[PDB]
Amino acid sequence: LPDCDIDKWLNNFNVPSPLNWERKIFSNCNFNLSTLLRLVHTDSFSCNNFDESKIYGSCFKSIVLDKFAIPNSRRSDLQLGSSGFLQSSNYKIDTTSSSCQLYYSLPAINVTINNYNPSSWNRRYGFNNFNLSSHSVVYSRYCFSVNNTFCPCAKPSFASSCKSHKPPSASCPIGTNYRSCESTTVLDHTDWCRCSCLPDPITAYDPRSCSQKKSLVGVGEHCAGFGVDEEKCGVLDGSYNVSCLCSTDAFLGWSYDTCVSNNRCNIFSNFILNGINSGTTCSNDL
Amino acid sequence: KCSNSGIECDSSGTCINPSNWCDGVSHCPGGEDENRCVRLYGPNFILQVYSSQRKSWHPVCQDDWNENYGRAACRDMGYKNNFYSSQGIVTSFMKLNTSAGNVDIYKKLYHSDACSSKAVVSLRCIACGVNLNDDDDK
Amino acid sequence: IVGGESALPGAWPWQVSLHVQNVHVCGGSIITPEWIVTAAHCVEKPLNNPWHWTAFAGILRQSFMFYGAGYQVEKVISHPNYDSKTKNNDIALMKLQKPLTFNDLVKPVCLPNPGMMLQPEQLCWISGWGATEEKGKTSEVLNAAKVLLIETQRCNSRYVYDNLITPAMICAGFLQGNVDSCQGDAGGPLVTSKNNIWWLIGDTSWGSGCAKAYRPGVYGNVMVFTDWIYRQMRADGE
Ligand SMILES: *[C@@H]1O[C@H](CO)[C@@H](O)[C@H](O)[C@H]1NC(C)=O
Ligand SMILES: *[C@@H]1O[C@H](CO)[C@@H](O)[C@H](O)[C@H]1NC(C)=O
Ligand SMILES: *[C@@H]1O[C@H](CO)[C@@H](O)[C@H](O)[C@H]1NC(C)=O
Ligand SMILES: [Ca+2]
Repeated sequence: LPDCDIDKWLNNFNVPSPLNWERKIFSNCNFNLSTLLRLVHTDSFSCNNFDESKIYGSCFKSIVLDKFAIPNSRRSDLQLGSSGFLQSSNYKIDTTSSSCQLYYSLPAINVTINNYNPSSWNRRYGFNNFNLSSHSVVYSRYCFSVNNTFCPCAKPSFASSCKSHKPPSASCPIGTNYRSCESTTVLDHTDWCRCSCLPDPITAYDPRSCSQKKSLVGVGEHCAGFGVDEEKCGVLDGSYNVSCLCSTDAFLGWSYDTCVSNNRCNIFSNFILNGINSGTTCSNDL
Repeated sequence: KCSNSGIECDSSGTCINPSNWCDGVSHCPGGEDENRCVRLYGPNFILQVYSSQRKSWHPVCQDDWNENYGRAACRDMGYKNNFYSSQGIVTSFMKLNTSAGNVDIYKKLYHSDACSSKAVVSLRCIACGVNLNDDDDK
Repeated sequence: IVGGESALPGAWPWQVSLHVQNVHVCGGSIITPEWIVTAAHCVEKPLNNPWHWTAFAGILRQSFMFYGAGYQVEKVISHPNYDSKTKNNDIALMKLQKPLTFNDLVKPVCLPNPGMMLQPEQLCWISGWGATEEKGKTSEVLNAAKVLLIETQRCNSRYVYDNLITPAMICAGFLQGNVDSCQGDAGGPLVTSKNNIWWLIGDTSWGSGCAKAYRPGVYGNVMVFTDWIYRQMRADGE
């Protein structure tokens, strides 16, 4: 009986990036597809594992809507089955379900992009916000996951004993292990310290020592977090009087690009069709 | 190695009665008699189930068949929670006893002589076999 | 591969490179996000420790197979009837610790079904990073070539392989040679196309030389091993 109002949700001027893509479940309502594509500035609307003509005058259990702004240089990544950065590290399109992809746009003058890091462990150790220009759209290139016991700082007691290659140090939160380091000797040089995730988790010579583990996003998931250069978490000769905190530029593997072309911000949207010919999410097109 | 004794369990030559193959109870030492009872036949993925009463393979009726049953057949074949496609497709068959309870999937079906849907079940448990579509060169 | 051409991205998305101690040794074929079909002689002791193996998918060049771009192998299962002297039942499964992510570059190949009704000389494809010539080194780029199925009765001839080809093996290639798998292709896919679907009909097993006359390639008959593969995957789900 109530209206789905999908167009109003797709036309909200607070548009997220692919990193923090938003989802709205539409169920138990009535929608007009033909007016939907009219009310939004539709560029393209195709369907996969489903033929579009069978949406008109049909009922579904629910219609799941994912949306995010499109970085202009990364539009090709949204092709189904692409190995690009967007689907590897931000939003993986479900290619098995009955879906439909919708490309549209909003007037750039009124759009405010919301770049937000969804990683809980990125925010725990220093990441606040992206201070980027307006209409810049963040996308991650690589994601890294960690256990709950993670901390990127070396122990202050270990660092103090380093004669060479001393790592930055600080105190880690309670319940988290310190950065795995090791005092080593080579030739006559003693107390040559060696820590993990070097040079950085992206190009780590030995990824098995780095607690930060590469992870591709799956369907319905968000980015696990940016890899952090652990040589930039904590300060040199940092004591237990200093909380473990990484600088802003220690977070790696992410870029950005505007969504504005022809004075309009381009937006992507993924439709999920659940239970065809079953449910109370009906179409009024007939 | 079990010609004059039954069906080979493949567990070092152990034999059992053919009537004990896929009959619900594990007789073979490694349960080999109750784990390969569902298969996919031919290039069209025709779902088949070994019957113990008749000691042979037979297609599956589409009567009352849904996705959950196809996923139960895919779990029985070792694909875990993987599932791709399932539809009907054009003589001993296996009709589907709905009131079968919490029994093994190959036992939820009984042997019959015809399906009321006229179509048998085609099942694909995973999306495979697709590559680059080559070129248009003559 | 001897006599093949360089492969393009996405042409063979099931092909994987199996490294032991970060050196390519054998190939494999993806069948599920976490299961890979390969050869049992690749994982004879002491190479049966799954901690030593890493799998590289979607990457076509060996120099682009940096440690960490590969997936850690969790389990290795050789066929329990594998005979190293005769290379009989030369089939093995590998389970990945983390499932793969499928896309245009990484896709599974279909396991063969009973009643495929293949032709006596069905056109097939082999692929792998094996040497491009006999006694050669591991090729950098992924190669692939066209081979034809050879009837086991012909392959068991006294002039080919004198009754050495068992029902657990199949032959492919050419009795004149020139095109064959080679050193480094073991466990790699032998695939054919039917009903617009690619099927894994064999895994690269053994042979005499590479691309020599009267010496075609021998491959594990994956159709025979189909029951064993399903039983293994069924038990891991537990
Ligand atoms: C966009 O912003 C302009 C200037 O602030 C304002 O006049 C206009 O009404 C806005 N657009 C909409 C659709 O409200
Ligand atoms: C941390 O995560 C890794 C992922 O490889 C896992 O092996 C390990 O058990 C986890 N826990 C600890 C304490 O390392
Ligand atoms: C279906 O299974 C139940 C449970 O064993 C049994 O009582 C019933 O007779 C079966 N019906 C048919 C038609 O096979
Ligand atoms: Ca039994």
